Amino acid sequence: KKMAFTLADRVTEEMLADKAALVVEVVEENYHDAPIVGIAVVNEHGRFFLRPETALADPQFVAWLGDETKKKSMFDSKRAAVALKWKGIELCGVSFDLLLAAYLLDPAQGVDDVAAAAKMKQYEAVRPDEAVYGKGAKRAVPDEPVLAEHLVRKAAAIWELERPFLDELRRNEQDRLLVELEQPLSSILAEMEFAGVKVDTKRLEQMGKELAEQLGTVEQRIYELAGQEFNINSPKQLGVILFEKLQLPVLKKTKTGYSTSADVLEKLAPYHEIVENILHYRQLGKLQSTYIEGLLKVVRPDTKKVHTIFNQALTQTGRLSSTEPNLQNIPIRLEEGRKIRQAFVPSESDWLIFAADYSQIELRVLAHIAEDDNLMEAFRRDLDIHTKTAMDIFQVSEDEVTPNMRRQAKAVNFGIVYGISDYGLAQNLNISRKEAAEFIERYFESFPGVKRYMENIVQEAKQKGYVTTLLHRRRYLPDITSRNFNVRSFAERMAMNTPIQGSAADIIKKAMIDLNARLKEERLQAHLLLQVHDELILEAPKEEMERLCRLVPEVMEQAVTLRVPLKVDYHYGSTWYDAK
DNA sequence: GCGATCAGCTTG
DNA sequence: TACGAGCTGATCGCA
Ligand SMILES: OC[C@H]1O[C@@](CO)(O[C@H]2O[C@H](CO)[C@@H](O)[C@H](O)[C@H]2O)[C@@H](O)[C@@H]1O
Ligand SMILES: OC[C@H]1O[C@@](CO)(O[C@H]2O[C@H](CO)[C@@H](O)[C@H](O)[C@H]2O)[C@@H](O)[C@@H]1O
Ligand SMILES: [Mg+2]
Repeated sequence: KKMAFTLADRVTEEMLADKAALVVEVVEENYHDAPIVGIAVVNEHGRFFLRPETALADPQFVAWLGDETKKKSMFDSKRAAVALKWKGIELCGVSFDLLLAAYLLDPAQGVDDVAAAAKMKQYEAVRPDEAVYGKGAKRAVPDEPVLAEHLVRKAAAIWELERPFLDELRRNEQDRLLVELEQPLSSILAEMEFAGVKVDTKRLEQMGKELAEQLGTVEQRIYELAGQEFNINSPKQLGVILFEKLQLPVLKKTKTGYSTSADVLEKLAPYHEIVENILHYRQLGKLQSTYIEGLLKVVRPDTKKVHTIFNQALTQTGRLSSTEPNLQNIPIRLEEGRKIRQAFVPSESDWLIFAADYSQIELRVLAHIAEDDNLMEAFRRDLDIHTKTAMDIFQVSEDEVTPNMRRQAKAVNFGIVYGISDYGLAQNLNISRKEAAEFIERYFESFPGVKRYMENIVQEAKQKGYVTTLLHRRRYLPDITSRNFNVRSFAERMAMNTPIQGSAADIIKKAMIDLNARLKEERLQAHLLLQVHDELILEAPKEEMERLCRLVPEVMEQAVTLRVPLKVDYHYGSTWYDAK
């Protein structure tokens, strides 16, 4: 049965009620400076469809959109908010976002459209977006009659589902998580994405030229050592050269042929000079393809800025993800790649980049949740946690901790946060499972509180069916009861890791909200540009640096109060590279 | 021809 | 290569 609605030619008072489900449709996946194809409003007076050119030109409608007292319920309000920002229109009063609500109730459902969220409450009177718009090269905006009914059905679904979703969130003790954390954060992310980050394209192009020369040199050296030319970027062709022509040892395979992963080549390095060259070729090749050419592809030709999109409703732990471009995986570990960051610069003259990061937030969160006396004391003394861990597991004094010992203790700490297992640690340190098991036993002997916590959280996941974070984020773990060892073990590691990674996510999200409130109170021009899991990157006038050096760390350290202190380091400079 | 999947890389 | 992510070149898919 078709859904009734008015296909209006002009905006009317009835369409501007103080509460409504609103749909501002942006079909392009990347909504930056993208078209709004249609608008639907459902309220107490009825259902309406409005053409964008008409509604967005209407003074009354624009005023309604920007009136905080006129409440709107939507799905993915950030998409609408940003598309509107590009048009110079402010969207205010969004009191409910169905996408974020669904995400909090169950991140595993992978809800990415209204139909998916609605199915959670047995509501199916709305079609999936893909069914209406198609996918890939066949994607397109349907004729008005089809488009209009779809937007109205989405608005109608949002109108009907708000109460049931809010009711379940309340039962889960997640009502504040949605209203005081995720929704306010959505507006902040919208501002960050819209602001964008300035790129020194001249610098990038120059780097690309130098890289091209180096790649050519290494490429030729590879063919010389191989005795022939081949596609180095072809794992299949490479495997033939390495394991057949050069007779290198086969220590691991894949599916179609031999394995040539970095971990494999690193071990084969001692056998032939060609290996080190292949690894170098791959390093430079990634910089060229992704961080030079790929980046330049998404830089806006007019402003020279990149506008990422932070997916706020994707990760299973509560973290954000970043795309087109992903600004959360810019090289930094190796100096040659780190130089890439010299291309990310302030957007205005005489401004600087300011970066603040939490020091060991995951292990500090673990100390707090596990209430481990030894771990808490370690952070209360602000000790080098990896050196401390080495001292404890190897039973030696600080002066007796060797570099190799610290390195292995650090690996143990990573394993503890990820969800420890002898195989995982053995694989990472290239040692036997038995040896790894001994390291783990020693760790738990020194941190009995952490041991109790890991045992208890797995038991809790089985009893309740899910685990939670500090601010009540939830993750269901049905595989925790599997009779298949591998499947169950993966779920157990998720039970151990999610409260840690997820609570750290909760904390920085709250820090972002608190920070923006302080920046506004102080009327600073400084603003957030990026978030990279445990760090915040801002840009501001050089004249604001001293104030930021005190303000940002304080706000981040005070976001929440734990049993141990939170510590934040910070740096600033002329480019992202220099904010070190 | 196209798009989906594999294998490699990058980050916290 | 453990936990959580995204991008790109090569290749198995077959319409
Ligand atoms: O707008 C972001 C929001 O949209 C979803 C779909 O509901 O993802 C779409 O947009 C992303 C950004 O362009 C794309 O990466 C993704 O492929 C596309 O489906 C949500 O996942 C996200 O929260
Ligand atoms: O030996 C107990 C020890 O094993 C773990 C897995 O490392 O859990 C196993 O034993 C539990 C019963 O004590 C089961 O509930 C669980 O399903 C099984 O994998 C640890 O959690 C536990 O400390
Ligand atoms: Mg850090």
